[PDB]
Amino acid sequence: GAMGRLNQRNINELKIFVEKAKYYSIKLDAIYNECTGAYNDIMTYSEGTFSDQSKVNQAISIFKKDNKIVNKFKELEKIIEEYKPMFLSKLIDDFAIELDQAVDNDVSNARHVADSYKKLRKSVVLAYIESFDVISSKFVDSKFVEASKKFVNKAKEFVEENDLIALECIVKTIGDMVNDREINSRSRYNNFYKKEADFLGAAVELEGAYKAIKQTLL
Amino acid sequence: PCDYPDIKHGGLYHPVAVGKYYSYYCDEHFETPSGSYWDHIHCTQDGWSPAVPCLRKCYFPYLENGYNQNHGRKFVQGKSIDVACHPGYALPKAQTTVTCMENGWSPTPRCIR
Ligand SMILES: [Zn+2]
Repeated sequence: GAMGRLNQRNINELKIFVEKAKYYSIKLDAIYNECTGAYNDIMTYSEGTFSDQSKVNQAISIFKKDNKIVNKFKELEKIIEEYKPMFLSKLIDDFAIELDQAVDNDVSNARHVADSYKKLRKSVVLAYIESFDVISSKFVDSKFVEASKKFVNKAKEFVEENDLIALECIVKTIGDMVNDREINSRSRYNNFYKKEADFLGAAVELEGAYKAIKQTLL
Repeated sequence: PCDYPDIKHGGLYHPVAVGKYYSYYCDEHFETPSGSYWDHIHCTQDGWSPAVPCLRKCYFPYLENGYNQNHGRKFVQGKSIDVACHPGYALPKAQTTVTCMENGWSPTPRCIR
């Protein structure tokens, strides 16, 4: 009865998180689309066959232009800073410097920028799962902590296969849960991504625990 | 009958009359109708005989989240290629065909989200 009051605080501190981070996949997709050209050119000409330094330089220009991509990364930290202080702050600051010191015509330099971007992007996705993790961890319903552990674990495997697809699925699935919307276990990518099915299974188990808690407060 | 020629995207090695010819080169990212770095420009009946003297070459890029069998392959102005992306990603404006053109690929090949 004074347990209900606490289960509600949990459910609430989760709904807040989900609402504040609601647009996370949508903003990372935005970043991805604006950069996929540059990272493509850099990987194309870091392969030892031929090189277009103009291209490999326009690639670098798109990353640094108006310190915007970096800024769009800072926006995503701001959302998760509450839950997981200075996960990303180190790697964003590191990535901004690498772009400043980015030397013209050095291809090994570019390719380091591309690899760093590609890491910083994954890190941003992982920080959503880490923020979920620290919140579900503090839940007094133990069945939910068990489900939440398993969900975090299967979530991270999905990220290592593909970070943007894992994230859009994780955001859609938890957004469904806290909005009392049925979770579909059937794949949304024709089973191309191998980690989806088991993550969706963890998501169903967590629905069950969540749905069990809510009935305590009726 | 054939006044000074300008090799768009190239130049001459160094008014004119029919029968005369000049040797010409193509800039780094272009080649000749024969596939070579150089060739003759010929004063003819219908102007200079290589109408379009230098033709662009396109290398198909690695595509993050794409089917990449074709990455590295070289194409020449006028040549097209079937692009396809992993589920979740796609070529923009629901297109499926990219074409090598004077200024390069059109549209640009990328798998977006
Ligand atoms: Zn390769």
